[PDB]
Amino acid sequence: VHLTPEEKSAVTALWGKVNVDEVGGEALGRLLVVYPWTQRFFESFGDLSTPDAVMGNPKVKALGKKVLGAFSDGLAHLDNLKGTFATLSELHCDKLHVDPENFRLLGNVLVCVLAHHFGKEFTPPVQAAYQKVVAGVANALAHKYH
Amino acid sequence: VHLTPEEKSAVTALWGKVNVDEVGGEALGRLLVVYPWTQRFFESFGDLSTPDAVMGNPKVKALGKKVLGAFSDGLAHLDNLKGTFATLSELHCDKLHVDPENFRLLGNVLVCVLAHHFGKEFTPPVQAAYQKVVAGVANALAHKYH
Amino acid sequence: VLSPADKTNVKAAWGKVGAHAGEYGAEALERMFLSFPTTKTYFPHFDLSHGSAQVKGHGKKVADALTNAVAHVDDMPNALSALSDLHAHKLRVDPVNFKLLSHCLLVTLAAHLPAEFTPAVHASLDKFLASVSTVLTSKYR
Amino acid sequence: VLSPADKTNVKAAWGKVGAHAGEYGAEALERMFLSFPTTKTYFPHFDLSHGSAQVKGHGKKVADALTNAVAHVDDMPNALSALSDLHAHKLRVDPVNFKLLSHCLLVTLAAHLPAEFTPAVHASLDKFLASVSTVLTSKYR
Ligand code: HEM
Ligand code: HEM
Ligand code: HEM
Ligand code: HEM
Repeated sequence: VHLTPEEKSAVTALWGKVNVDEVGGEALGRLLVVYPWTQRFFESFGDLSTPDAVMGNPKVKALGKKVLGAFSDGLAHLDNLKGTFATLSELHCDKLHVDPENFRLLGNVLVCVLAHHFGKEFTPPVQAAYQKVVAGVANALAHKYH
Repeated sequence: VHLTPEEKSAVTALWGKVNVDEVGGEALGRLLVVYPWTQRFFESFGDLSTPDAVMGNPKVKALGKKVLGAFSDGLAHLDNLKGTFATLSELHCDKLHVDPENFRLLGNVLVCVLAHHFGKEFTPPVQAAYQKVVAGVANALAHKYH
Repeated sequence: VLSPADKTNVKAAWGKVGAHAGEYGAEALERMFLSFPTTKTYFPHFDLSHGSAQVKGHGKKVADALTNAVAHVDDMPNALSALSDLHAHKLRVDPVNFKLLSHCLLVTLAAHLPAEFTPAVHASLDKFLASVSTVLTSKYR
Repeated sequence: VLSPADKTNVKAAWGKVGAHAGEYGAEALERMFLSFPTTKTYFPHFDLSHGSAQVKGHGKKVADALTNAVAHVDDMPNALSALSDLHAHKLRVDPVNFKLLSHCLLVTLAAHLPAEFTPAVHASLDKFLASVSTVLTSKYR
């Protein structure tokens, strides 16, 4: 199901314009705000009591940056997402017990964040390509459950 | 995540006692009754207007038998469910466009049917083993989406 | 939406559980912990092995909540309001997990009530447990 | 459960869509068909390519339904009752698909309303579309 050359182009062009210090934290922050049960995994992160607290929380932004880097990784290895995500899969599945449905949600949140930030540049074909990516990443990250 | 020897034993002992002419149709019938949108894929099957109509519908029982045979197949190749289910995956995904969430539901329906039919013999460890199986089958059947 | 038939079916299926209610609740929990290991993490103060008095005690409380739902099936949001607050606000239970427990409750009923668990009654029970699950996940904020 | 803030947020976000409502509805459909090809099967009498007058016309009807939901946000089951019957009984739409369209509606709003789509407003909209989806899937039997 993976990307056509045209989709790869669309995806890399847009991703090149992404601020890697902000977008990851924006996505993680929104996950915590929009799907509040996810906060259960972040009891050590301090103040998450309001949308503003969550988005400006430095631990959230820091972790977000790491998440975005994994997506970047993923983008660079679309043909071996399983190997790329093995250690992360062990972590999130074997150690953390995160339900894999949450991997789908985070990926979709990231898609919403890209739409918010690129607006009309984030066309329906461009989103279609990105959905393949986030689906791929989610599936790979869930591998330890399969 | 696959089966321990103890789980394989539990699973094969029980499966040996399954009536292969009835259990498949019972599961498919119940899917159609419990999750009625699934009926959309069976417009040619005739009368599905009541629970009794569905369960005694000969096309449902016939197809059910084929479904059970695929599970049986699966049981015989737990180490290569992907290859075993390739042609079925092409069918259900590329041709039929069945949402893969429905593969999980059918597997769980089959688990409920086994519990109904074996009662106390269908212990929690025995169900645990079977959930691994139906999860495996569902994931393999969905491969064309991944 | 629960039909009159659904309400009748659920009332009748549950009525047959009788004094076994607590036991079946514990059984469903055990089936969930074994089949779906991710759910175990919610109970670190519980020993989750077979015959656990904690799981037993907890099964009774789960059953009591369901019984409360059956008895007030037309007013379930109100009836389980405290519980919905608890599960969303304090416990922060992942909504996916309600589907897992609901499945295991169905499996437990099936294994104990062969006469009652017809396809129609199976469907009513599923809708019932989904409505309960809906209420219990309605309080995220 | 939709909070007063949610209702306010959704009313405000939607209010900014103005004359673009039909267009955004069509856009969301297009995003859904492209990103999630399984959903295309529900529209064999539709040509689903870009600029399709059918998708356009249909986007207007979808938007009208959402607007009806916003205007009657405290009475949504009643307000969308006809539509729930249609989607469950005639159309037999898989409930998973409501999540897909809801996502694409969120993406469409995000792409068009940069000022409005804050994290808080994002959460309100998600809950809103989930409540709509709940009503529209409440009529399986
Ligand atoms: C596409 C989905 C996801 C990706 C790509 C991802 C990626 C990552 C990465 C790169 C780290 C850093 C690991 C390190 O420090 O080496 C991490 C840590 C972590 N993740 Fe995620 N994550 C995802 C989804 C989730 C979700 C949905 C949750 C919770 C609901 C979650 C919970 C955590 C937690 C609690 C940590 C801290 C681990 C630790 O330092 O002990 N992740 N993740
Ligand atoms: C574990 C899940 C499933 C398994 C193992 C399975 C297995 C099978 C098998 C063995 C056949 C016979 C193919 C043949 O004639 O060679 C079949 C056909 C079919 N299945 Fe399934 N199935 C599953 C789930 C589903 C679901 C959930 C649906 C619909 C909601 C579905 C819809 C159909 C339809 C419409 C056919 C007829 C195909 C045709 O003859 O053109 N299947 N399936
Ligand atoms: C139909 C579904 C459910 C019902 C009816 C139910 C009912 C209950 C009840 C009655 C209590 C005790 C509340 C009290 O004593 O005040 C409770 C507590 C609890 N529930 Fe649930 N529950 C359900 C689903 C779940 C699920 C799916 C999970 C996690 C996977 C879960 C995790 C917990 C936890 C961790 C507690 C705290 C137990 C303790 O600390 O002693 N519940 N639930
Ligand atoms: C928020 C979610 C949705 C809303 C508000 C909505 C609204 C509507 C409306 C207003 C109509 C026209 C009814 C009429 O003209 O009487 C309609 C028809 C239809 N809907 Fe939806 N819908 C939603 C979700 C979906 C989804 C997820 C699917 C499938 C994936 C779907 C498939 C259809 C189909 C196939 C028709 C018939 C169109 C035709 O034959 O002209 N709907 N919907």
